[PDB]
Amino acid sequence: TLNGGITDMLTELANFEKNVSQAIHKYNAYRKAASVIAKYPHKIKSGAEAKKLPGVGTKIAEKIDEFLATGKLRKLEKIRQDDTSSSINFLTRVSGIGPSAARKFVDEGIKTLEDLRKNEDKLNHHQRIGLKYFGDFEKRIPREEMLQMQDIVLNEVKKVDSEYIATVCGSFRRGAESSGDMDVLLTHPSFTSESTKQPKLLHQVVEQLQKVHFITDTLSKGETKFMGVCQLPSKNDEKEYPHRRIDIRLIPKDQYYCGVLYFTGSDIFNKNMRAHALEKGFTINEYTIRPLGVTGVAGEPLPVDSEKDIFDYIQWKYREPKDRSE
DNA sequence: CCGACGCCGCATCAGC
DNA sequence: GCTGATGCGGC
DNA sequence: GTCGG
Ligand SMILES: [Cl-]
Ligand SMILES: [Cl-]
Ligand SMILES: [Cl-]
Ligand SMILES: [Cl-]
Ligand SMILES: [Mg+2]
Ligand SMILES: [Mg+2]
Ligand SMILES: [Mg+2]
Ligand code: NA
Ligand code: NA
Repeated sequence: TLNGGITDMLTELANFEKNVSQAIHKYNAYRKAASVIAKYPHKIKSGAEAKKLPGVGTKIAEKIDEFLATGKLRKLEKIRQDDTSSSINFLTRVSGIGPSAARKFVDEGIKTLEDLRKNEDKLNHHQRIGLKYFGDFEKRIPREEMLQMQDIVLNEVKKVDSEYIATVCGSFRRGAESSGDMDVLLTHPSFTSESTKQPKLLHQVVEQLQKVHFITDTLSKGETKFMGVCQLPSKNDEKEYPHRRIDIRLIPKDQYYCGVLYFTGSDIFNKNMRAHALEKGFTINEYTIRPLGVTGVAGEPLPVDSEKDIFDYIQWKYREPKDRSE
C-alpha cells in the first residue's frame, strides 16, 4: 500500500469508465496502470517516475501529478458530485446489474437501494439474489472461514463420488488472508475432452450441497458452471454467518492444468499472461494452449502436464500462485 | 498515427 | 424450437 | 488510455 492513494484513484476512474462511460478498454487501461503501480516497490514521487512503468502514459501521469500535489483529483470530485453517475455506479454494485441495466434503472428513476426493493419485480433472478444479499456480498471472507468452507465442499463432494477432485482456486489458492468469494474447480474421471461418460456430474454435486443446506441460492447453473450462494452453519445462540458467493467450474479432467491456471488468476494476471501468449504466437484459455499459425488461427492443443508447462511455452519463468496477485 | 486490447459460460432477447 | 447478439460476471 | 511497429 505504498501507493494506495494512487491505485485507489485509478480504480475509481476505471470503475467510472466501465460503469458510466461503458468504455471497457479505458477501464482495462486504468486497471493495468493501477496494477503495475501496486507492484512498484517504491513510494511514487512524481508522474514522470510513474510514466516509466508500462501502462502509465501521459494522461495518467498528469493525474498522478495532480493527486500528489493536492491529494485529490478534480475529475473524480466532479464525478462524485454528479447524481446520475453516482447512482449508476451504485446500482452496478448489485450482482447482475451491470452498466446497461444500471443506466436503464436510473433512466426510469430507480436510483437507490430502497428504489430497488420497491421495484423488485423489475429484476431478473440473478439481480434479485444480488439485491437480497447485497450487504453480505460486500463483506470479505476471512481465510479461516474459507478453510471451513473448503472442508465442507471437499467432504460433501467426496460423499457423492470419491473420484471427484475439488480444488479451491481464486484468491484462496493465491494465499490471500481474505477472499471476495469461493471458487471451486471440479474434475471427475468420467468427464474428459474425449468423452462425457456420466451425465449430471455438476448437478449431483450442487444437489448434495443444497441437501446439507450449504448452498442456499442459485444465480446460474449449466452443465459445467455453477454460480450461487452458500453459508457456513452457525452454532446455538450464535449470529449467522454472512451469505457468500460460490462459483463451481467442472473442467475436463485432462485439461485440469489450464483450468486451475485460469481459476487461480488473478484476473489481471490472466489478461497479462494471455496477452503475452499472443505475442509469443499462442492462445490460452481455461482448456488448452494452442499455437497460432501464420494466418493466426488456433492449431491443435499442445501437451500440458503442469501449470509450469504453460509458462514454459510462452517463455515465462514459473510463478507460484502467491505471486500471481496482480 | 492506429489497430489492437483475453477468453468464455449462462441468461436473456430478437428474429425466424 | 433454434441461432446469433448482447449483458453480465468469472479468473 | 496506452503502446508497438
Ligand atoms: Cl473503450
Ligand atoms: Cl479524489
Ligand atoms: Cl491442461
Ligand atoms: Cl479449446
Ligand atoms: Mg474469488
Ligand atoms: Mg473478483
Ligand atoms: Mg468467483
Ligand atoms: Na509508461
Ligand atoms: Na453488478
